[PDB]
Formats: sequence, structure tokens, C-alpha cells
Amino acid sequence: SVPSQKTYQGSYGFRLGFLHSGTAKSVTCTYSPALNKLFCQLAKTCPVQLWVDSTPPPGTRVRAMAIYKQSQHMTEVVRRCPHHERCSDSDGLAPPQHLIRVEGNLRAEYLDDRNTFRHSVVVPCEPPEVGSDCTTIHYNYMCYSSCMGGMNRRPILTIITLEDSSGNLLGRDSFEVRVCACPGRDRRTEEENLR
Ligand SMILES: CCc1cccc2c(C3CCNCC3)c[nH]c12
Ligand SMILES: [Zn+2]
Repeated sequence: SVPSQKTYQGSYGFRLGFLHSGTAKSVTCTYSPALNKLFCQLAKTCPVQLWVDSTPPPGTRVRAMAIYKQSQHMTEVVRRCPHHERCSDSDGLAPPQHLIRVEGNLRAEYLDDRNTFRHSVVVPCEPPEVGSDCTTIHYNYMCYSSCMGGMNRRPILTIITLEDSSGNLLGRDSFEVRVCACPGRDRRTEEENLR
């Protein structure tokens, strides 16, 4: 009834990477290693790097899923709020209820789990472009952390899993997410609070 969040590199040495975008007021997406937390604006591009030590097999996929970070909310499905699920902003592929979208990948598949009712989005794992050392997936988060009737100011985690063609686990990584109007300011504030 709750997805595992345990970091697991597995046989291929799977882990995530993030750009260094800084904390200027104008920044739209920024990652805090000290907090393991991504701060981003609504529906803006969030580049996430996929690193392995060796190439996994053809048919390997990469899934993203959100869960609530607090234990007392973790069995609740993370979904878009009653406003945003009705604002008709679909890309023609993502169901309007899904918080997490993949941008610019026509092979993205969106799952509503028949047993758990959780949402996820999965894409084929592709090797890096010639000249690149990793593959980047572009995610969008489609509600604010503060949306009433949705996340309702509750923190979430994104869990990224590397899966074989059957959906079996090959690797797992995760990060906290705050979707907010001013990611740069909020990252600076939370990093200072931590210090
Ligand atoms: C997970 C995405 C992905 C698929 C296949 C290969 C890679 C690499 C490296 C692995 C070591 N040799 C160069 C590509 C980073 N990321 C990958
Ligand atoms: Zn919302």
C-alpha cells in the first residue's frame, strides 16, 4: 500500500543527477543536494539526469511516481487538485489527474494502477546522445504543493525506478519536491533553515 523509497543502485549503478541552476529569483527549477529536494515552478521543465555505470538491456524503462513524504499521509494517492484536474491543459497523452508528466516524449505511458490506484509515468530507457555521458528526462509537475484539495501543503517525494521489461526492479532513487512560485527563494530559505 506504500511504494518503497529505498535507494538502490542495482547491477547497473543507477542514480540520478541534477543541473546546477542556482537560486536567483528568476530560476524556474533548482535542486538542493543538502536537502535532496527539487524546487520548481508549476508546469515548468525539470531536467533529471539518468546515470548508470553500464548499459542496461533493451526494454529497460524508467518510471516516476509521487508519494507523500510524511508517514501519516503516505497511503494517500498523490493527484492533482480539484481545480487543476479540470483545467483542460492536457498534452493529449497525460490523464488530467496525473501530477507528473514527461515532456517531449511520445513513447511516454501513463499508468493508473488497478490495485493501488497510484499514478505513474514511464518511458523507455534510452542511451545518451553521441557526445553525452548521461540521458536526461524532462518532467513537469502540474500542481503547486499548496493546492487545496490536492497536495495541500504536504511535502512529496518523487521515486524514480529503473525497471526491466516486466516491471521488475533494477534500480531506485528519489528526491523531495516542492512546487512553488519562487523556487530560488524557497531553496535559499530552506537551506538556511537547515544550517
Ligand atoms: C540510464 C540511461 C543510460 C542508458 C545507457 C547508458 C548510460 C550511461 C553511460 C553508461 C556508461 N557508458 C556510457 C553511457 C549513462 N546513462 C545511461
Ligand atoms: Zn492544483
